[PDB]
Amino acid sequence: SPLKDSLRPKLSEEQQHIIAILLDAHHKTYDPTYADFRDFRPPVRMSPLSMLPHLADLVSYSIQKVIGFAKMIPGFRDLTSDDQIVLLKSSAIEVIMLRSNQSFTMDDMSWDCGSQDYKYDVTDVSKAGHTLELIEPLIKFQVGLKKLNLHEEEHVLLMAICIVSPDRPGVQDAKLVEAIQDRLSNTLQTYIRCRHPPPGSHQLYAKMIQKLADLRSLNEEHSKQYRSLSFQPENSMKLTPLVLEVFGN
Amino acid sequence: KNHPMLMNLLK
Ligand SMILES: C=C1[C@H](O)CC(=C/C=C2\CCC[C@]3(C)[C@@H]([C@H](C)CCCC(O)(Cc4ccccc4)Cc4ccccc4)CC[C@@H]23)C[C@H]1O
Repeated sequence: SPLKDSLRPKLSEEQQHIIAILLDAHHKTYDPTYADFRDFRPPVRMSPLSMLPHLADLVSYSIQKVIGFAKMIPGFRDLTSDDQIVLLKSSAIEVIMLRSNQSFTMDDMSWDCGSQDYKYDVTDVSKAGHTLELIEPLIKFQVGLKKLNLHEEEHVLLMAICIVSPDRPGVQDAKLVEAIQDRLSNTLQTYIRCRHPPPGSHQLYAKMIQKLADLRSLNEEHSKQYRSLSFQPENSMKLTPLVLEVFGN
Repeated sequence: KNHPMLMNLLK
């Protein structure tokens, strides 16, 4: 019956368009050759914070790319300048964690950016402590994300949904941010139903939103590390102007 | 919120 068919709606042309746009936006903002990494302060392994200049540069570059992606998300530009800023301040670290899954490798459980010097493992990232609260769960998070085996379309939708979250602290037009997110969420749900076969599809939407919950917790845990570190002005000195502006001083 | 750099990257 037409009545039953309307209940299971295929992906609209507008939904396919949203996906096209987010994929193009990602491809513009994520270089899988990591060529720009050569311009960062060098990684030093040999204080136990010797990697901080390099990882500061890596994060600061990655904030810049996240901003470029965010700007392309449909509807983002209709927000006020203020909500744009608060959404990006709040999400940046989570989108960086999420986008990092593309360099993460199960083989040695590290982020592999194409060089041994630009390969980052548990020993490098654990140097500033918070191993139980932040580092181990971040690695767990990277493993869980690989296990989901997302289509690139799901990956770009999840970054966008992450950014446009109405419950972020300081948001003014919560209704508008919710409406933009719902359009994205509904694209994702229909995408999964239409294009993601079982058994990988099973509960895939719910599992993806659970990854957004886990990211809120990682965000909190990193914020605690950041406040501890940055409280020593000699650490904050090794950071970048964009990191200070976006994450606070 | 005074974020000239973020604001500049946004525009
Ligand atoms: C382009 C890409 C590629 O996929 C590579 C990529 C990797 C991302 C990674 C892999 C490396 C580790 C990252 C950066 C995680 C943490 C932020 C690491 C914690 C940094 C740490 O908080 C210091 C820091 C604070 C603020 C900004 C930048 C760094 C503490 C620390 C200090 C010295 C040594 C170790 C730790 C969060 C996300 C992690 C990001 C992505 O955007």
